[PDB]
Amino acid sequence: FNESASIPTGLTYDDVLIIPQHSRVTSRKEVNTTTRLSRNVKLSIPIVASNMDTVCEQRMAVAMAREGGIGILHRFCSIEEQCAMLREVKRAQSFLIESPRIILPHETAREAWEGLNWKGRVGGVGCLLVVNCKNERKLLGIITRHDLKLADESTTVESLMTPVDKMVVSTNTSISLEEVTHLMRKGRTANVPIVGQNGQLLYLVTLSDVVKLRKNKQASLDSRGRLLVGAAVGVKKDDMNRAIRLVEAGADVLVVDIAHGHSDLCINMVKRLKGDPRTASVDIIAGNIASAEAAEALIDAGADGLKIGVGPGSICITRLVAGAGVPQLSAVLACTRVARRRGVPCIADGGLRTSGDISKAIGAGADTVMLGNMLAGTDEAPCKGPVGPIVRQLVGGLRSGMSYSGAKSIEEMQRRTRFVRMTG
Amino acid sequence: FNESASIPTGLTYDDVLIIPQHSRVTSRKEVNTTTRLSRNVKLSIPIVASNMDTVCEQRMAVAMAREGGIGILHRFCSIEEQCAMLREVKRAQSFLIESPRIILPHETAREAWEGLNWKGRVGGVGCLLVVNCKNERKLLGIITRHDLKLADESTTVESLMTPVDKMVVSTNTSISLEEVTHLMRKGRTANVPIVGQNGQLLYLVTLSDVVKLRKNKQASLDSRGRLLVGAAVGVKKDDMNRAIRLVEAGADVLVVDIAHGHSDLCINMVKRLKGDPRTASVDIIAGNIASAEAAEALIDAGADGLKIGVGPGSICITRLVAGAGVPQLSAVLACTRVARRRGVPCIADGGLRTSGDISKAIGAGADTVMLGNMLAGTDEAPCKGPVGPIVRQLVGGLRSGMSYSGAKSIEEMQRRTRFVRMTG
Amino acid sequence: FNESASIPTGLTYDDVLIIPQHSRVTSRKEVNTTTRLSRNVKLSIPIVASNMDTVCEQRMAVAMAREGGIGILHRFCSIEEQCAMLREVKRAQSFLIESPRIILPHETAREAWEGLNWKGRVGGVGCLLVVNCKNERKLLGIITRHDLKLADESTTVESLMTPVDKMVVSTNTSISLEEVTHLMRKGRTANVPIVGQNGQLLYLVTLSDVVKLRKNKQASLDSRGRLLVGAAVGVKKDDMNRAIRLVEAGADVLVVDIAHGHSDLCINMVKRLKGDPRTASVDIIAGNIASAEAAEALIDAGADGLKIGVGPGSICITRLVAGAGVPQLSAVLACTRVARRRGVPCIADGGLRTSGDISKAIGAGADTVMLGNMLAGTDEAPCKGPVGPIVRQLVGGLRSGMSYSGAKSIEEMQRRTRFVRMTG
Amino acid sequence: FNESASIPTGLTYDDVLIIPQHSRVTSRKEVNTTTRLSRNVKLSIPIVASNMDTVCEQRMAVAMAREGGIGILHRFCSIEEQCAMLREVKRAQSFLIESPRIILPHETAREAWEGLNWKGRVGGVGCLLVVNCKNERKLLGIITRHDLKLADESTTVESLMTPVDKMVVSTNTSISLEEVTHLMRKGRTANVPIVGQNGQLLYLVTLSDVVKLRKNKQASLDSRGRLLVGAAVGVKKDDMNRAIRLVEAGADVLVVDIAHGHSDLCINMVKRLKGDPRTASVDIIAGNIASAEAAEALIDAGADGLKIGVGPGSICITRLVAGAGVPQLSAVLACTRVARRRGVPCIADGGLRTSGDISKAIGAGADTVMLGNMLAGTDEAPCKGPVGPIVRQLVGGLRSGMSYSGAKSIEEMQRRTRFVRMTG
Repeated sequence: FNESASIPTGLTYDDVLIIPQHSRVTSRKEVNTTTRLSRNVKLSIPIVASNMDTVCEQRMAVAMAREGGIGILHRFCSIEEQCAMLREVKRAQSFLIESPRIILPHETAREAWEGLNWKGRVGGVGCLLVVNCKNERKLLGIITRHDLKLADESTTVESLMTPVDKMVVSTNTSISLEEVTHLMRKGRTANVPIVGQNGQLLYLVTLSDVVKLRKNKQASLDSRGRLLVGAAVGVKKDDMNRAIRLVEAGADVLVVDIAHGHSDLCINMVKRLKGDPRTASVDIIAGNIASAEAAEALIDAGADGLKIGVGPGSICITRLVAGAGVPQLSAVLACTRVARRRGVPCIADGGLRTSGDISKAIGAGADTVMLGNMLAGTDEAPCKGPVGPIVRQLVGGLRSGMSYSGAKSIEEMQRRTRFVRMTG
Repeated sequence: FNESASIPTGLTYDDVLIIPQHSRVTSRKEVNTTTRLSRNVKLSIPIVASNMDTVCEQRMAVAMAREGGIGILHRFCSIEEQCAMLREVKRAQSFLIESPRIILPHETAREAWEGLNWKGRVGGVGCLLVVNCKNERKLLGIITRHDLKLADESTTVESLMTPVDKMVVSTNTSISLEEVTHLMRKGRTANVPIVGQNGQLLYLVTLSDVVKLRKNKQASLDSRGRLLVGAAVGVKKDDMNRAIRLVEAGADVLVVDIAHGHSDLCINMVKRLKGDPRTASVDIIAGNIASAEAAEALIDAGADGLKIGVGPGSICITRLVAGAGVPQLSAVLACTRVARRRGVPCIADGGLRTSGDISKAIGAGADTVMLGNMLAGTDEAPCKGPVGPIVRQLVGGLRSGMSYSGAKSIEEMQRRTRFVRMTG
Repeated sequence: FNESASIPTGLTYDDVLIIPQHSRVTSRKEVNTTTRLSRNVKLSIPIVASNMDTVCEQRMAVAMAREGGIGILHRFCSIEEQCAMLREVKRAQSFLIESPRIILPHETAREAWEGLNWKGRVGGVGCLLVVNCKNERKLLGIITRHDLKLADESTTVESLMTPVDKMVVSTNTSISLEEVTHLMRKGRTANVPIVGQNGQLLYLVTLSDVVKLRKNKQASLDSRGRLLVGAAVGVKKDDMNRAIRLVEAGADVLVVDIAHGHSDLCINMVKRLKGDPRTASVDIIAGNIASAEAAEALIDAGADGLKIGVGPGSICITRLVAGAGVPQLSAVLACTRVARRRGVPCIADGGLRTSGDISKAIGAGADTVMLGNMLAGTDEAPCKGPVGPIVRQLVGGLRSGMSYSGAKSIEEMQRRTRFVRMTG
Repeated sequence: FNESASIPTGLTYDDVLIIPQHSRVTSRKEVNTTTRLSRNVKLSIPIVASNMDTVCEQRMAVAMAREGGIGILHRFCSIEEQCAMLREVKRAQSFLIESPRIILPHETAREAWEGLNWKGRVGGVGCLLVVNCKNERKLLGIITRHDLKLADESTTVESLMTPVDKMVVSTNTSISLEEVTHLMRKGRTANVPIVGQNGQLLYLVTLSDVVKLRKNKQASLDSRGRLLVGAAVGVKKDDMNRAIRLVEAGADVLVVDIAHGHSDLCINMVKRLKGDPRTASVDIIAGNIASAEAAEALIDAGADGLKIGVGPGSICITRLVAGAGVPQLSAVLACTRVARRRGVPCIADGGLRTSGDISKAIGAGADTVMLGNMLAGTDEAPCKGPVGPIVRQLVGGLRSGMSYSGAKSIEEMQRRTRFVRMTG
């Protein structure tokens, strides 16, 4: 029986509890949860919506970013479809709206309503800019839902619009948030177009965006004020074309995601994505892995972040079909030991059932957790309600776990936490 | 065994089916469902929300009226509370808003937000009129949520408001719906105050109301454009004071509602309510009753409508505690026979589980049905969702039942329907 | 199929509802529920606890009487046992206590406690009278629990008792309730012994009894102030001896109770009980029966009350084993028609599941209902709680049913009620 | 309560049993079940598969016909789709195959396999005829699956086919079943093409069809040897175009099927279908109806068969939503009384749960039953197994019911059956 006695033992979240430490924390608000998703992407909260076709599409990715997390768009769809979700997420908010929706003065109120309910943004857009033609885009005026509420379906846009000479316009393509705020206050307006030397429409700044930029300072934003979003790719020859079109559609990170990340296909994919200027301009996250040697390999291939989890859940296809997997706490412990020394953030992916588990994942070295089941069947997933409050409570649980380790930040949580193992 | 053989048999909804008749109906939209609630109150759809503390308070009464039905506010609360719900329902929409919410120019943006979220209307109000003082109410300007979105909590209302000289005002206290519509179109504004000879604020007309008055032509409205609502009273000495305060708060009908309406207390209450000018200005509905002689008595007492149903449900307190009741179809058949001859509408109250039952209730002579259980636990009741779509489907079922009797109107449904009795 | 078509149909309680009548009742308290149990026994409420070994022994019989009803002691026990329960019920309260518990001055505090917890009364007795000897019973003093609370188990009763010269005594063997009340008020005492010309103890009047006689004016009392109780006998040769010992133990009525009362054994038993002076001094109730001819026979045999019900419940031994029975409403209708004309009260026995059923039983002509299941498993039955509140709610239901028939009394309920028959 | 007492009572199948009659039947096989579907369509067994999108498409319609019944193709699909199912059913078997599948000699074995698995027939076709070109169709040879079993995907059809000079051919376009049988026996062949004066392919006769025509003499066949099938239409303007395309695709009857057949829309549709030569060449069946007057109306409109059943099932949309319907036994009794006198067959549609119910339907006057639920979830419906054995047992039950009425035929079953009504 010696061969059996020498098999090591792996621990999942349910095997351990965080041991209560000395805590100097004197206020719940002193606990900071900002963290890294990959070498070059910070997040206010360490929550990632899983790239599952039951969890993360446009609406989920928008909500996560607004909470200060991020979502990874899944790849079980056509390249065109996956880029379309991406474009919509990027369209959700901005500072300078590139290519704002326009309409022509001799179109009807019916066509205006259709323009305002554009499918390029969930919920449509708040106004249409009336310009002379699609070629030149000389700004003549503006039309909102308010301008249509008493019109007959056939009335001209020109009859109804606010003319440009009664609008507040700017030619400052570098206008600051304080500047356009002042413009909106002085002019009592809610839309400021940016036009060029000859009155041609270049951008739109909306009061709706200015308000978001002043309030939810937690949102995950790219440099243009748009919501952060990531997207997954496979490793097949065609996934490279998918990656390129995703980066061009606006992806902020790429996630190489196959069930068995400690494979030559996965490493070579990482090398490929990093070695092409069309894709090396965003961080490359790779997985899934469960061992230190795997973590070594992917890091050495160039990965900017690792996704941890092979057969993490107690009943999952990987365990029942192939018989493979690693209990997730051991896997997070083994992988982050290697990755910490290399400065590579780790996503703990799978097997998390409660906010208490998130605290253990971080305590065991992860920088973010990825959530599938806990977020499926929320409103924004493709019954549980809206995902925002679930996420906020999860972060609340984590903060509470952090205080039990006496940690005021994610690094401290990783350095300070001590586990104790249960049985029955 | 002869004494048992001579007991008559009563039928409930589940004993019968509507027999399919010859139908000339060539379109679902040819079926008209307008009906009478009482001698002087018409309704577009024959649905009444029951005066139960689990069903009908402000939100339910508002929704029913908007669907074209009505709700009866229950009396299991203080007179002040019941009038407060009434006032709020009346505040939900109007044509001329009497006593519109005001604010003073040296108040703060924080006080403006509080004014805009007034508890006198569910959802607050859409604007505040800035006037010189509460005494004189000289109109200086207007302030909306839009005007506050970039203000600091301590900024003056005067700094933020649209001044009156930039507003559209009217002195026409008799302005028509077409008139103020034109004012709103020409001026691109969404609020038109009505002021007096010296600029004192008298009324407010809002674009929000004008739009409702043009669209949902089905709503149950009093002469001022407000939503129709009724309220219940008991028969005790104090219920007369309740009735008077309810009429003065705006009730459109009073419902005398006790479990045993064929009683001297109930008749005398009806005589009392009709014999006092403070209450005889609205229709008096009375119940509950289940026999022809009872219907006779209440009509003779002066009732403008009868509410039918004593022990209507298969398992209800009345049957289990007292052992009394009448199967509801027989009760509707007996009572409406008497009432039809007298021109007195009948509410079939209780025992309705499906839209099919509503069709039988009407088929058996009722002019309206009252719904408790089917409407409890909707959003607007104090999980099923919003009540609007449930009501719309119920009316859909009724229209379908009407077509099976080949009826294009409620009268025809009552005159044409024939029943067949089931068993096992 | 003609032979089947001619079988008559019988109705149980669940086939009918009381039809709501015109009610002049202007207050719940105007409804009087007093009724007759037998020709010579009135009751404040028409509730009888069934003579079942799971329902009615001493504690149940006491509670029913205190509520204003009565219990029938069951006969499934030895004559000695059944008389013992009877004696205890009679011992529960009185005006003049015959043979009050005594003790001798040289007995110990331990023996006093044992005397005070006499098993002849549930709860023991409130005091012991200290007399000179069992033969003469010359009153020397009184001892209560209060007098023992600081005594050692071996202290003499004489050391602890209140001596007679400090007591309030009376020689008035005909003392009235107002008289002894005055004695108790002037003397601040709670026990007044009645002694004879030579100081020999004859009776005891206790403040506890005086208080009951002033408060619960609803209790069912015999002429001596004791609780009313009845007892059941069979029809075998030995049941005559049981009847005689029961009457002598204090029974106020005898109930001849066999499953098939329309039998020669039952009639002859009634003739026997009525024809013997040892038993003809209390009313003779007989049953069980379900037909008019049976009611005729027993009345003609001399019965002072009939107990109605043969196979009354839907699942009972009589129906499943023998296949016999009558639906209980028909049985009550048939039997009381005969009995009303003869002035013989009827107990509706069995098949009652709710207070609504009690109202139907009375409505169908019964003068009392007998309850088994509804009272079993109450505290006073040999989990539901105490029987008092269950009984009070049952009477409440009946009063409510009475108001639906517009009846202010039991006779009116019987004369006025009208039924309607249900189906599905 | 008089108005309730006068409502008539309707019976469903579960209210009655067939009364056993004197039976002279001396063998199960003496019971003949042939019947009429409509004035001009006979069936060997009275079973019709309901025109429900869960029951009857191509496979169901084929199986029913082979059992000797018929299926009605449902209309919840596009005209093109409904005709496509029709064409396939007609393609299932034939005597002379019109337009048999061909192939050209220089096509490949791969293209032959694709031809043999044509989607125009469930299961494909048994051979391809090799002809010179699509224009002329000069027969050069024949190719079957057997001819391909050792070929490489690129081998020429010409290399593999049996050449025409080794085939058995006929020029007899009127060849009888005995004639072509003899040809197949003498020539040991399984396919006999019919060619014209110049060797052009006109028809194909297959051994597979000859065998079916000799064995299952019960099948429902049109004059060409194809399986009988019917199709449903609505009453909207476009259903006339659907009817015309269905007749042209080969429909043997049309079924006008709306929930409320006693309507002007339905009558006018019947008049329309009968008054157009494009549709008056097949029988017009109409429904659904439940009254004698309705039966009168449709017959008078010209209907060749009535479909009986409005709200036939205990829990169906019609009863729960509209509250309408007729217990199905009464409805069959009322309608067939009228229709018998006019020679118009009746389909009892709905509410049948067991083969015993089928016997009652026939006993009550129906000529056929329509089955939905009992046939859904069989293999041939779009788990219960194959529909053939279920149908055969149903017919077995009916034959047994027929023997209990002592009937040797459907007419006798209708004339002889007597019902008895149950209760609990």
